Amino acid sequence: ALLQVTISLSKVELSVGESKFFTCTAIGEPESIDWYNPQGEKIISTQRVVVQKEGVRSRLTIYNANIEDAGIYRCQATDAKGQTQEATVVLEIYQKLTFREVVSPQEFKQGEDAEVVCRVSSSPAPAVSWLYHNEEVTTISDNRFAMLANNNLQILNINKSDEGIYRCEGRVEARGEIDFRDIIVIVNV
Ligand SMILES: *[C@@H]1O[C@H](CO)[C@@H](O)[C@H](O)[C@H]1NC(C)=O
Repeated sequence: ALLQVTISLSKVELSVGESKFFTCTAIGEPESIDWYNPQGEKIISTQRVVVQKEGVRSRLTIYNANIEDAGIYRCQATDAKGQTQEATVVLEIYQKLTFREVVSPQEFKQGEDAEVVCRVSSSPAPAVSWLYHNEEVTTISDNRFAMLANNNLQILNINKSDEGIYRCEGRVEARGEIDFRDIIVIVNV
């Protein structure tokens, strides 16, 4: 009685917090259509993770996704005799760029070794760059300046000429994702 079970998408990527749906189509005469999550459990509809069968189709909607929603889902149709067919879909879930507690301005006294703080996160880990504003926002090349392993900007023996606007830029190259925060750096003489 079951000709074919398929899901509209085979693979989908989404960020934590994003919502997505999938449609299972069971051509023929299914008696039941159920979904199983990556933990292997039969999905019982809730407010956040919803299943609805309508004719020979079943829709799974995942609202406000979290990392534990990631993995392979199965749609299993069953006919009246108890024979089953199934299809699968893969959900890949990542974390988009997120800046935390941005502080601006940040003040330093001339001569001290400054650390300009920037806190950005993502999965995979973000690639961070610091840039300096003039007419064009440009990448910094100066021997007193270095990005630290915690993504902050070290400025050795900070001078009044170092005062200005600094851009903390976060990138995830594999997605082409980019975001930034401009930080006013003040040097008290
Ligand atoms: C720091 O400020 C001084 C004072 O004007 C100036 O000579 C210069 O722009 C800065 N020194 C450098 C370039 O490191």
